[PDB]
Amino acid sequence: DFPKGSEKWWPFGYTKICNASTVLPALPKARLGCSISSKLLKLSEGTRDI
Repeated sequence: DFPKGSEKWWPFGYTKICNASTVLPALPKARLGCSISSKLLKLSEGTRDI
């Protein structure tokens, strides 16, 4: 929640914490990646090397 005194936010986020007048909590960084799916991964026991 915004503290009582003011409700203000940046329409496209922000990258620095200390700005012209105040200090904001950091935003989490973007989650990027991918995944692979195939039948060779059906492995139930023993030593497995992929």
